[PDB]
Amino acid sequence: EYSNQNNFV
Repeated sequence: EYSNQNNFV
């Protein structure tokens, strides 16, 4: 299982 999230302001 592979889970990913990213934010760029």
